[PDB]
Amino acid sequence: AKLHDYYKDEVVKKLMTEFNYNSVMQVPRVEKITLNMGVGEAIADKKLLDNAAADLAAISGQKPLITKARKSVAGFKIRQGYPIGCKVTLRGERMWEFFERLITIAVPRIRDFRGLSAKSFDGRGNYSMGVREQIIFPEIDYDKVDRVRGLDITITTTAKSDEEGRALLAAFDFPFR
Amino acid sequence: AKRLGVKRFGGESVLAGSIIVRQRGTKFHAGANVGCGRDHTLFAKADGKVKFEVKGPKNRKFISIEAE
Amino acid sequence: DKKSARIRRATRARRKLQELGATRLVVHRTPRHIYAQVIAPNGSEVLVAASTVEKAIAEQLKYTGNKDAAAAVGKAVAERALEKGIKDVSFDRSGFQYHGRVQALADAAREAGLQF
RNA sequence: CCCGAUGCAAACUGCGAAUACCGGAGAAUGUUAUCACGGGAGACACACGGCGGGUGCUAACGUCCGUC
RNA sequence: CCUCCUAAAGAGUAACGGAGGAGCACGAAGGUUGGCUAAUCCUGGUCGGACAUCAGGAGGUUAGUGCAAUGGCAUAAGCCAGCUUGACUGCGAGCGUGACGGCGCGAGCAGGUGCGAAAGCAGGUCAUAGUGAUCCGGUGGUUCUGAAUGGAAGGGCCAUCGCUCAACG
RNA sequence: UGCCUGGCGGCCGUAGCGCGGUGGUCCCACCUGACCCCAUGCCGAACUCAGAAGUGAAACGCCGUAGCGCCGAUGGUAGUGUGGGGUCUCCCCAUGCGAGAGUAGGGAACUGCCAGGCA
Repeated sequence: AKLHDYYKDEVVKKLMTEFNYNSVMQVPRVEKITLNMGVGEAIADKKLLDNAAADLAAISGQKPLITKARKSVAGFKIRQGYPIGCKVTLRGERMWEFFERLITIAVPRIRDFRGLSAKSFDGRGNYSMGVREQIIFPEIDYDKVDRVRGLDITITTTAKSDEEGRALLAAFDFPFR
Repeated sequence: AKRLGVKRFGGESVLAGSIIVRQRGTKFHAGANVGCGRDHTLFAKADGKVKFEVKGPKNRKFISIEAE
Repeated sequence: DKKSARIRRATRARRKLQELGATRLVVHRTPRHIYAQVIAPNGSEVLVAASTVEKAIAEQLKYTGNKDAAAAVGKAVAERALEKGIKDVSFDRSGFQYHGRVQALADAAREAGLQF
């Protein structure tokens, strides 16, 4: 509970004062983070997919899980059941550690960082975005870079609507839009 | 030609191990003392009186043989 | 949904064993308590049951549902069935896993005089 | 590409019987008119008309199906 | 040979009709036990233009179910996984099909097995086409028999193989 | 015997969709931790283990709401068996059976056993 206890101590009180809920846990809470990767150009060979899987495993505390293509299409030249990428689901302490380390250091160290797109929601109160050039994280050593790729981080929130999602995002001070 | 359809109906006496209905699909399901072959040909596992019922949330049709 | 998933998983085995038209034993696992029941082939009557909800079993149990409570429920249901004479009813694990306390209660019932 | 309305489909039916088939009970009548076996047969190019149809150019006094 | 209508609500039912599909294949694509459930649309984003993975919602089987098609599949008959080969041996009441040989289903019995804690299931494939009666030939086993006797040849029985006879009871 | 909550069945949309109110007495649910029973084709996602720390937020329970789904008479209509007729390509007459759709009406279901709290 590196940040769970601190989160409950700090964010809950401010949000309750903001909304004045009748229950302590009515505040939206983070459940998990989906760490997908939309390379879209791993069809050439499996070496790139293996490298991306290794990078994701190094980033997190657990091995990633590969996923297959939902459908086969001709425009994109995709067969059925073709593995195109891998994802990671974090629940417990690893997710808290990942969130704290990305918010603390990762967010400021972005070139031309115009800020997170508030309107870029899922339409119900959850946020999902891809910060490209994942080299920002120190875990990805500069000497150990093969090709430029992008991340797909989705925050799972219990927000009833978009307003609660905005409130939860601002609870982390929302550096700027 | 292939003989399909129903050959035993409600209230019709049937002996043990007698075909009740043939069907390419499964328009009926075994009820009580009713079997089901590989070809979905319903048959009775014991002597009795045939009967058709409508049951299930989806309004399915079942064939059941009441014991004599 | 969780409840929908559990009931849809259980109903398959329920109907499969009901096809024989024989007595069944159904045990429901709850984080607090444990429920047990024996159902006749008719399916609209109860013959024997015992759960931790009643105070008659919680005297020796610190918690409502646990290993000790599961064992006590097993003993209670076995004794009640034997005195009533269910005569080797079938067992259904409420479409749940026979991997937790379900195994413990099943073993307790078996050693208590259940032939299922 | 899709949606609302508007008509049809023998190879569509979220609905759907009169009629014909089978199963059970029943008063009445029918030279058992019902069924099994055995001996002995004839025929094995049918026509016309009604009914619901396919084909046919819904032209046919054309042709082909099942019932009478 | 098979799928819907024609074919007129039992079944069957003509025509040089409308549409056609097949001679396959699997030692897993089967059985067991466990877990799961989709086509499609919108919103956001690195290549993304209207259609790559992902997050959410709507949707609730309109996909998938190997075949061209029909009827079914949510308890899924579909998907993933632990084991295995019950695709075993001798049988099998009774039922349906037809003019007929014959063909299909088939509860249940005895022996031994696989799965599942057990209850229980397993005698091939979601069902409906994948076939070739007929004699002849290659191989191995079987004293069953052997034209007076001991043997041999020959005959008999068991298991496999040679097929657009596409014209294929 | 009266109210509330749970399991087991019938009924299979008169049981459904949506809206409002409402629930922590018991019970139920969310949930902390999981190094231990146990598991992730990664993830305590699901199963399982130790609880009332906190809550009824969410699911679900109950009442109302007929906006929305359904059935549904009565009558009429088309259709059809039987016998006849016409102007026989089609229709009518006497008689029997009688559609679909839609109208009135309904309901926010009902029902049997036990258990825990409230009485």
